[PDB]
Amino acid sequence: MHRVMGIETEYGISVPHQPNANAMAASSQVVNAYAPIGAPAQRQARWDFEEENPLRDARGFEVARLTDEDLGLANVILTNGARLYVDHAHPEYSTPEVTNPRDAVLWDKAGERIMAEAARRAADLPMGWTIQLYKNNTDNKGASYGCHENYLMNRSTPFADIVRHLIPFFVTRQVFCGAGRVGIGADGRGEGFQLSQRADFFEVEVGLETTLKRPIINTRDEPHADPEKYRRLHVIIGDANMSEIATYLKLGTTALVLAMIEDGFLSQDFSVESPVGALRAVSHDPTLRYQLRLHDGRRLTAVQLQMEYLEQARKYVEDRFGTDVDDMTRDVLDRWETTLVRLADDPMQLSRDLDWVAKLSILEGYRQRENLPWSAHKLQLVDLQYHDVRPDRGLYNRLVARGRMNLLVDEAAVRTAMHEPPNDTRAYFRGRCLAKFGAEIAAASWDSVIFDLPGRDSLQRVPTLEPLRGTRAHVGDLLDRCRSATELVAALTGGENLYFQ
Repeated sequence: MHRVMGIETEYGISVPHQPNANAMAASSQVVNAYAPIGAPAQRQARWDFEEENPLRDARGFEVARLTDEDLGLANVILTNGARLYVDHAHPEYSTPEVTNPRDAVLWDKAGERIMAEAARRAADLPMGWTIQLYKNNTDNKGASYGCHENYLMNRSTPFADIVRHLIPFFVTRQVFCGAGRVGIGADGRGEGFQLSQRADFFEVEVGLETTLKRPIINTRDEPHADPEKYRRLHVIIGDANMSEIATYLKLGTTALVLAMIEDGFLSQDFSVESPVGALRAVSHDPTLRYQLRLHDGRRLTAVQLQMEYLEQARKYVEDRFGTDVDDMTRDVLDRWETTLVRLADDPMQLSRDLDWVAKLSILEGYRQRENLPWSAHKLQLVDLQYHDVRPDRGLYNRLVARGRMNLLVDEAAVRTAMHEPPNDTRAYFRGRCLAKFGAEIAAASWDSVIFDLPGRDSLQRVPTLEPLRGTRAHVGDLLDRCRSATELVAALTGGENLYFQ
């Protein structure tokens, strides 16, 4: 599997003992508490959806003309290639560019560790606050926050085909991607458990908005790459996942569907009547019996429709690659199929793999011990605890501490990924430059690193416009042998020994 992708996760935030506490200021404290470990972001170090914050232009870039803390402007580039910032009045982590779902899992998991460490550091600074962070999507006050996925696609792929084949897939993906939620409806006052945190907050099929009138297919399309060649697919429908298996399947199955769409492989029409209604109805039935209504009149459970996408993906891979299928593609297909088979038989068999199942198992334990109905406030507390970033307080983290969840990566790899970038994207160059040459870097962003060389009047901008250049294979040996940023820049700007970047 090889496709540029990423995850941007907005974290829930709470400052105990401070009623109505300024979430913007708390979020700035979290980000600023980790700033010593990275470098300032340039003005353009922004995703398009950051337009929905104070004091920005149409691109999310800060404009001129209240303190910057109360405005949530803090924006830091990390040595692992990630970015840490404030969005929608919450701390947000954007992974480095990665090329496959296992690396997405790894650097996204490092983000949870970075958030936990940032909150710990914020408390230690003088006048600093004690701050709790949650990797979930709702605050139980009718508010929702986003876990965004980005996938780099060919600009020539017809958008109408992207929409028509992705909607039924996104309506049903929650059977394995959902994180679970206690309470039904946006206000959470309806009684019961549902598969997804986000489903109740969606209103339309296709649209540009992200923080209101939310669409199943968001149309923001601006890539961190040449827009003539590439489209960014920006997905906002998914819950933040704790389980590594859930995040892996979320990104990996979506990437396989995108490959089928780009190659024109799908001839079926999986269109669903009233997809927003179906999104909610699937979420609200954790017994997995609800049968969607397809436009052609077929009736299929969400699991059954996912199985139709799986069957197409297997045929696509067999026809395109034959017996030269790469290990990760084979693994995603096998885990997708096994998960769907087990979901149809007994979802509770998946408690080591899926967030909503692991969470439901904990909640049912409380219901059995204490004779609690679904409306009991304690169950909403337990729902939230599942997502706490602290290693001893988050319930997912306590399951992992006991070896009770399946993992794709080990903790030593997660710790390394807090500070070292992926090797196969431009995040390598960016992260390694910040680590080795940080003394001579003024700022960085997805598109360039800005060097300040002693004895040179002007700052030196090194562009990094292509996400698949500047990898370890391209520049690792050069970075190893250079002793200063002056030597590095002289090599990169030389016309005889060319570095294509």
